[PDB]
Amino acid sequence: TYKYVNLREPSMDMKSVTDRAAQTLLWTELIRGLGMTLSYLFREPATINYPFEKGPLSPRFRGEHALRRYPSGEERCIACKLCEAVCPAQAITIEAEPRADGSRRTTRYDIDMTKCIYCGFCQEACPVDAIVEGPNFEFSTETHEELLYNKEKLLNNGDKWEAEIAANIQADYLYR
Amino acid sequence: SNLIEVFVDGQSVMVEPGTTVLQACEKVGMQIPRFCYHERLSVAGNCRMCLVEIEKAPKVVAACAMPVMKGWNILTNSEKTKKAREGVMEFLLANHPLDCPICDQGGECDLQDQSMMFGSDRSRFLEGKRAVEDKNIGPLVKTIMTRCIQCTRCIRFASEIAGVDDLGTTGRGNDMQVGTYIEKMFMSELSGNIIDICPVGALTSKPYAFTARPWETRKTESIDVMDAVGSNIVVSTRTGEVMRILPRMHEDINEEWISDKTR
Amino acid sequence: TQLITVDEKLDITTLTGVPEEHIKTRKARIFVPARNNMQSGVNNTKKWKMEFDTRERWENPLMGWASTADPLSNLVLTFSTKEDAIAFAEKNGWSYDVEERKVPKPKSKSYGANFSWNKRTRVSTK
Amino acid sequence: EMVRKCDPHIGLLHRGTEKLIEYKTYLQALPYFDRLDYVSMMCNEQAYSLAVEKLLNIQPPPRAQWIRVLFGEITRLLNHIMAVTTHALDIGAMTPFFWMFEEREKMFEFYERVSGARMHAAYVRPGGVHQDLPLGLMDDIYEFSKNFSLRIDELEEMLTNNRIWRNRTVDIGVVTAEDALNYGFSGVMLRGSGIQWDLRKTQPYDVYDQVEFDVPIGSRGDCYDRYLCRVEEMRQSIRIISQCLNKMPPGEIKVDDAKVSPPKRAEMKTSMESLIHHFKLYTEGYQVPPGATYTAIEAPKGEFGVYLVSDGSSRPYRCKIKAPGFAHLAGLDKMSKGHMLADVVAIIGTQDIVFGEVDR
Amino acid sequence: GVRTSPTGEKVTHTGQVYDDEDYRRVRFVGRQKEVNENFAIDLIAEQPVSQVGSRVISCDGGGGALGHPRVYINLDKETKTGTCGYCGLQFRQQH
Amino acid sequence: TSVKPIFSRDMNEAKRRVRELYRAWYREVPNTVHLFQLDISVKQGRDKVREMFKKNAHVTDPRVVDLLVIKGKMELEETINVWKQRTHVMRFFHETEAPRPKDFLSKFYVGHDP
Amino acid sequence: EDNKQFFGRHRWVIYTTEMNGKNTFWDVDGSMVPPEWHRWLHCMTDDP
Amino acid sequence: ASATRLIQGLRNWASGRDLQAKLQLRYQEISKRTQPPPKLPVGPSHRLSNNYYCARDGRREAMPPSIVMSSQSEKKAVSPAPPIKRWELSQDEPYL
Amino acid sequence: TRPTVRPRNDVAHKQLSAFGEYVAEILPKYVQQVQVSCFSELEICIHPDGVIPVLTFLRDHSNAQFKSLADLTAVDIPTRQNRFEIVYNLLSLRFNSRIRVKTYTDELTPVESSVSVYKAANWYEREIWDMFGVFFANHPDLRRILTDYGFEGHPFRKDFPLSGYVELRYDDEVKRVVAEPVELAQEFRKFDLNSPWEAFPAYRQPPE
Amino acid sequence: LLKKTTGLVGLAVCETPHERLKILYTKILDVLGHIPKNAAYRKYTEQITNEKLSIVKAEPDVKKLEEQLQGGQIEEVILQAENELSLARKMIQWKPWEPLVEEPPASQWKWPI
Ligand code: SF4
Ligand code: SF4
Ligand code: SF4
Ligand code: SF4
Ligand code: FES
Ligand SMILES: [K+]
Ligand SMILES: [Zn+2]
Repeated sequence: TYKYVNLREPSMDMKSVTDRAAQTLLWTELIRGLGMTLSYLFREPATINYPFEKGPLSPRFRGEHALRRYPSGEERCIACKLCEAVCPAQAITIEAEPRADGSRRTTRYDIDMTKCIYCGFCQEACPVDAIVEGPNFEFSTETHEELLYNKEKLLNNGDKWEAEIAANIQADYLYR
Repeated sequence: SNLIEVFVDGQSVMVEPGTTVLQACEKVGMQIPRFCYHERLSVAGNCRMCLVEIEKAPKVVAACAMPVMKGWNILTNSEKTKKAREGVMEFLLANHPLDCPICDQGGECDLQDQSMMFGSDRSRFLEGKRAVEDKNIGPLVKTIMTRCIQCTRCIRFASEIAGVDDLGTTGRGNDMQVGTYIEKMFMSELSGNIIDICPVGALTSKPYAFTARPWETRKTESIDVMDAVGSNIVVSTRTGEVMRILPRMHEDINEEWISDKTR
Repeated sequence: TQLITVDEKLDITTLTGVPEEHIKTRKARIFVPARNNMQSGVNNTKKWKMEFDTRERWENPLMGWASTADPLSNLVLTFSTKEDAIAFAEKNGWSYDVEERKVPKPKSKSYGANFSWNKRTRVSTK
Repeated sequence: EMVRKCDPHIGLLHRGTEKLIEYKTYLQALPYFDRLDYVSMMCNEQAYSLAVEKLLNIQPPPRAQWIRVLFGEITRLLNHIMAVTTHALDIGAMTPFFWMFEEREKMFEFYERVSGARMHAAYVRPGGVHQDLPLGLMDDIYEFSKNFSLRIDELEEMLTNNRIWRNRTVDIGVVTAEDALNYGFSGVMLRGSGIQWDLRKTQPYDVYDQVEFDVPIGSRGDCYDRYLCRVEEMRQSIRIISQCLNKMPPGEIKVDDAKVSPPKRAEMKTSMESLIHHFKLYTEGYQVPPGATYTAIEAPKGEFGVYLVSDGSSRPYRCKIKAPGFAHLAGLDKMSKGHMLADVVAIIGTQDIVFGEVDR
Repeated sequence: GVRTSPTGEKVTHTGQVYDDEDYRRVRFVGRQKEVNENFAIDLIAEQPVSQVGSRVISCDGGGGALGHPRVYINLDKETKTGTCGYCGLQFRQQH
Repeated sequence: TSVKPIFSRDMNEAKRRVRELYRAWYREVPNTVHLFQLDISVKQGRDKVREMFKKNAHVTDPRVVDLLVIKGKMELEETINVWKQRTHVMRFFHETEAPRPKDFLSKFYVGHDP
Repeated sequence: EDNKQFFGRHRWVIYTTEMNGKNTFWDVDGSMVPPEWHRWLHCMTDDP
Repeated sequence: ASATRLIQGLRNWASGRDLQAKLQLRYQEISKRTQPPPKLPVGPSHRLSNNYYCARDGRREAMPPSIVMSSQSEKKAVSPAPPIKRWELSQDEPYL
Repeated sequence: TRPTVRPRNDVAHKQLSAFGEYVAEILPKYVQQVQVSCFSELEICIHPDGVIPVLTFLRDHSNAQFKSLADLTAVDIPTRQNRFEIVYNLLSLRFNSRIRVKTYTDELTPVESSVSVYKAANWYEREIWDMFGVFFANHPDLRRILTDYGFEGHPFRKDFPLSGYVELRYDDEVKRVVAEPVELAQEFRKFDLNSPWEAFPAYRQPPE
Repeated sequence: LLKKTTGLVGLAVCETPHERLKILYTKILDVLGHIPKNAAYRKYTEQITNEKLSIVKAEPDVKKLEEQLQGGQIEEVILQAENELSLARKMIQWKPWEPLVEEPPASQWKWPI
């Protein structure tokens, strides 16, 4: 149930001693290493042609945050603040009020994407599937505060990516 | 002294005659779960969440109402006490609505907390629930009566402390509704305190409705200034903004109530 | 011998690295926290707590968040007894004020008193 | 040329992780453990999860245990590829870095398919795992493992019999076994010195008592025996992954105590108790009973332990993180005396030091 | 139904707009103010009130486990429609 | 009221150690100004060392001044060895910090704090 | 598609030379892919 | 996989291994990116009867630590456990 | 209680109880408590004057042989007058066991360094100096190991705030990284999470 | 038969293990006789050392002595005997059979607080 790496005594007959001295003077293992590197020279490389080719992802992927709506246009979020209670980085800032039809909706929904650790606890704490962490990972900015998302940017990410977020949640809700 | 000797989980404790089983457990530092018992309301005994086993007695007793006898060994953690708590909690949660995200009582709900503490962790209820018509008892108390567990803290408060006698139960059975039966507006000077004693989000604060949530609130203990009573209050804030005003308990001033102006 | 005699008052303020502004201007409050009247549970009223006076919170110009300059704004310390809290405040040079524990007095509960013959404590309904 | 003294100054990645853990719940504290030994993510998840479950007096289901051992051995492959190839990259061998990070890219695809994040999965949780395996994942783990032996063979072609690699590792970083035990070394740092100690054998956790593997033992305690121990631990990890893929049971992936592990999202939207429990777990978190555990695992750098203290609340009172690299980098000063400056970088390579776990 | 302030600034669905004398409009100078033009308070009011023939209806928002938790709505008021507190779909007892 | 000492049996050995630490810092200040290429004078640095010693002049416990000698020796060892950079030495001189209001009226003007 | 290429090379996009008014003959961008093709190109699905 | 047999033989010879048997690049042998929907099984506590939580409560059977010695014969000297068994050398591959 | 509850180990519980009696009666000069938790872990609570006689015992005695110092830890508990709880985790490879040796100190009383017992302690208790302020007597090179060089205070104490007292930024007037008093654009939001209902009756404390 | 190595780095092979073990065990008993009779360290260590010395006197073989002393190699059994000797020489100085030097404070080990 254990084994000894490097517990070999080399043989001391003239055959093995001459083999080791030919290895020493004639560099046999170095030609072995050159041959392994030349063997990789004639392989097709693993390089994909980004951005025209993309790295493979799963529908579980945790990328850019988005707020979803129902199939009537009403937003799913009912301001329950479970996502900001569970948030390990305290990246979510929620303020709410009853709006003009008495619905329980948010007035503030901020996600700091520079505090966010992209762990997806908010999407799995959400009881109505409102906050989701979508498929987009290509959202680098030139400014720090362009990553300080408010409710408008998150609802626009939902409206932007809903055709894909709905299919990822369709492919992955039965594992949840 | 006429103190009798009772036992809570085998531990001896000397109690005044007429002490309920709940108070005998409270003297040794153990809080029995309850929904209708309130230490400033009259004893109703109509939620059955306080059912505790007295040993050598083949029946759980309502600890909120049952006086102790001499030499009872109250078993707060025995098996049939826990089965009583889980069964009563399952009946409380059978027709209760899945409103915990949209409910203001969430995070400060007795039904949530002692569902986590004393009940089972899943449902066997394979039927449809009830839904109750919401009432309009004022511009202060939001009323969502599907969340009501019919504990009658409403009625005992409005009858005994506010002296109103306008809340009540109409109907019979599973259709027993707490309300006023008419379009009547419950506006006392103490009409906000029914938000405090309601253990569920059946009665909530309409100005505090949807705005905050109790785990993110900073509780600053302070004093009322609206009258000369000096009622001890909690100002609860969130991100540097006053969210609501709750009562503090002071036995000599405001026992655990505040007026509607204070609230 | 290997034990010396120190009769001076225990004070470790020069060791804790706290700046002077958050030593002498802060008012520690020592108290058993009042029960949330939203709930009937009393497990949060068991241990003594030490908090500090709340300083300014203001609005972030960019996002509207609650900005603070108070390092001790979230510092809540937990103590078994009152005197441990007082000793920890005096050890750290914190000016403190203590609120005594407000215990609920024992009430007289009787179910049959709801159904009396001649007293006002009859309930009009049940 | 000689090294008289080597004084490592650390704290350059000290982030106060375990003071931040005291102000977060147990579920919120779990992703800090991904970011400690950030080439051993699910192993540290598994260590903290075993610690919390030991304090909770609950146990994960068997399928979750086999998934934990499967992904912990995938994690051991990740950590020893990082270890061996960057240890070779510092000494100068830059090419098997590139050859083995493609297999490491495929294992990050396995993490992304199982959790949605390529590195910090937050997948192994107290009570089981967060989510079940997606269909078709184990077939791809099979197609990876079936071919990974040739990748180890060509790495070992490029380094093991190479005279330049042996001249940089064979006389270097010798630790006697008694000094290895007295300096708090663990893992390969012990087993290179001939010590027969592996926590998966001696103090076994989840289903390691049911898998069959060997433990490579060094003989001279140098950089070269520790290198060969890590290569053979990759071999034995492939052996364990073959056994885990053959013996994966059916069943659930969380503990069915719903006061610890969150209920399913379909039944959270149907049952009252499940919605209450979902609410209270994702806001307060489960209360852990009061007490203190020291739970250690055989992480791929050595003994990774958590001394976790609960005061009864739903937040940790104290969470000390014992990392292997802390004591290993402490012993760096003894291991480098009488060697040269180009040998100390080989010693720093053969003690698999990631400064996230060194500094917390 | 998005509208425009006298300063030319779009008002969000919350109702936020900066005042005229507020300096914080300078962050939108040379740039844009991102508002979302799909107001949920308008889109949910476009839905038809669903006529049902029961006394208590259930609503889960559609899609089964993809919507919200299932709630039961009492439809005994013939003055007011029974509105879902989660999704805002509203119901009326047909008799 | 009988405790275990750290180094000093009484206050007098403690004042001996405080005195020797001030001697060592006074000797080290010109080397510190030279090799960190500080833009303060040597007199200014010796005034800062005097200020950091005289801040603690109210301590009447031998154990607390033993720990203050220990922490001062640690600061000295981090300064003699180039372990501190120029920034850690210049953090004793709060240069970027604007002078706070000291009297009552200006603190009343600027905000709420005492 | 080219299913004979290895996994990663087997699906690709040629970006347009003009999108939303911007000349993208040389300045192609990874976020020029609309979300309905973003699943297909990133292999989140088998179906275009 | 698309390499000519000349380059394939050259590559196999230079490595010394049969490289086409175990290609590190992936082709149609891997799983489909679209899968049928699963039916995940439930745990053992999904029972409608004999499922009181007081009989499967792990956290509430945790006890306080049993105090063995506290400051308020010819008995055998004990160890914390029996001494660890000597490991067996591996029958699979000992390297001896 | 079969599937979801952790299976109790009675054999190791009994063996660790017997070995705790063994350690307590061999060393009654220092041993103050001996306890075994429900998950079978042995804790030897000793007096701080006997750190070295205990740990040299358990390292060297032929029925203990705790040859590895796994982890050395301090825990701040401000409600105690000796607020620091120093914790030694030991691993005996011979008997395949682990033990915990707990002792105490306050801010001012030194602890004797165990580098003459375990050289592994050389950084851990050094960390305990940096994080808690527990001075260790006869440590070879006692100094800070994790904090910044000019750092005042000891961070892992519980009266030390989560964010510090100073933050750093590059100032361009002085061409230098400078320290200023910390001001957060968003305050850390303290959450009051504790439920007011008792969770565990086995751990109930007796009232006043 | 002269085992070629111990397998442990820095632990040399003992050529004559039995005589070394007898010398170390009688030296442990000699040092351990300086401890008072009531001390549990003396009784327990005399017990285990007399058992080990009886086993060493009972077995001529080295391998079977390793399998029945149950301490690994014979050289780390010798190492453990030397560590026990050094420990007992320290235990003379420490005198830990004496009563407890100080009671802890009243709630010094109360957890949870
Ligand atoms: S992914 Fe995690 S860190 Fe980011 S907002 Fe969601 S819960 Fe917070
Ligand atoms: S996004 Fe979800 S979890 Fe967050 S407040 Fe809205 S409904 Fe609640
Ligand atoms: S009353 Fe309590 S259990 Fe009912 S919906 Fe509200 S928070 Fe949930
Ligand atoms: S509304 Fe609340 S207080 Fe009134 S009877 Fe119902 S549950 Fe009780
Ligand atoms: S509390 Fe006794 S029955 Fe309601
Ligand atoms: K209420
Ligand atoms: Zn709905």
